[PDB]
Amino acid sequence: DNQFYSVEVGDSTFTVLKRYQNLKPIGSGAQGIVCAAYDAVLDRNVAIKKLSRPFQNQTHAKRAYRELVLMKCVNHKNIISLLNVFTPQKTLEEFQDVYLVMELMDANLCQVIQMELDHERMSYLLYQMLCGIKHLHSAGIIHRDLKPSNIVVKSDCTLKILDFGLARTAGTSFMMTPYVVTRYYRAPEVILGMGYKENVDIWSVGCIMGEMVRHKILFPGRDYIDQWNKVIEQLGTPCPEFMKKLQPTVRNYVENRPKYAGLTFPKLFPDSLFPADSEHNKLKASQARDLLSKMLVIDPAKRISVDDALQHPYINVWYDPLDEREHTIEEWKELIYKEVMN
Ligand SMILES: Cc1cc(NC(=O)c2cccc(-n3cc(NC(=O)Nc4ccc(F)cc4)cn3)c2)ccn1
Repeated sequence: DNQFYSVEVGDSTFTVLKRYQNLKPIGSGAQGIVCAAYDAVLDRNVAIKKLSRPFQNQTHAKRAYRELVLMKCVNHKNIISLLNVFTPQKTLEEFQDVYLVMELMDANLCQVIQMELDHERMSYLLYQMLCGIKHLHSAGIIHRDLKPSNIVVKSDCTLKILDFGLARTAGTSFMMTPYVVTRYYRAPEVILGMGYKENVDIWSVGCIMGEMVRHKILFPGRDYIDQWNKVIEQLGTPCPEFMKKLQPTVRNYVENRPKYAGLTFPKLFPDSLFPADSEHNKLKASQARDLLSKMLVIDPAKRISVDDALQHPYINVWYDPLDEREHTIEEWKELIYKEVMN
């Protein structure tokens, strides 16, 4: 008799619309609390994400509210499209949880990274990541936090970006909850608070590509100290021109780290990491290495744009012809609720 029904999945209760049946947890990855389900109405398999009391703090609130707003005003095949948004709660007073529905994909990008991929597959994932990022950039969306965990793929190698990243005109805080923030794919400008342009997300596409070839996180670490050491340890200390654009403090710290000449890209990503059996693969390896060498550049002023990357011989083959201000818990609960209810 209720339009909704509850089911305990993993550890989390899922009060969902009776149309969604046979709810199996994804776990990895997922991300947050994400389910697989069969939509009776649409006759297709969907993925259901539960946002638990998202208005509980500024961090959770700003992200949920901005992603909901942006999921509506964005339309691309490599960007998250919502099939449904709902709340089981009947009033603004009763409101607790938000449920976002999208099509079911088959894996996240970390899983795909672990696999031995060919140049056909590899350049197709990379073309799509850049297509998505180009679309976000045109909508005035500079991600800054692109990572494989928030990227999903289908068996046919079709890719989608699930989030809209770092809140422009913010202003991040702490988390009283136990969850890891993946910083490994963030651009040096993010690592060193610098001010950015569109190609801040290219660094991210270079870390991912690098990991597809190496099968190891390129610049790991506990924090930006550990991390920055690995960036300069491999690509070498940035040129004096880069230092000039830094804040006086950042500049002082950066200039005072032991200097490194840096490894060359054939030594960073040797021939052994790539298929070599044919001439085709021999050519595709040097083309692959060239793209990386242009994406993994500390100084943004020198690092490759999204448009130039799509016209790179490795990628180009796939070409086919309000309101970041502070609010309260009550203020946020309303902004979010009247966006669910529209
Ligand atoms: C045919 C089929 C496919 C299955 N898929 C999986 O097991 C699987 C594994 C990892 C990731 C995903 N996947 C995850 C999402 N969505 C999200 O992670 N987050 C998200 C969800 C909804 C939103 F509105 C926004 C973000 C999609 N696919 C599915 C399982 C069984 N059969």
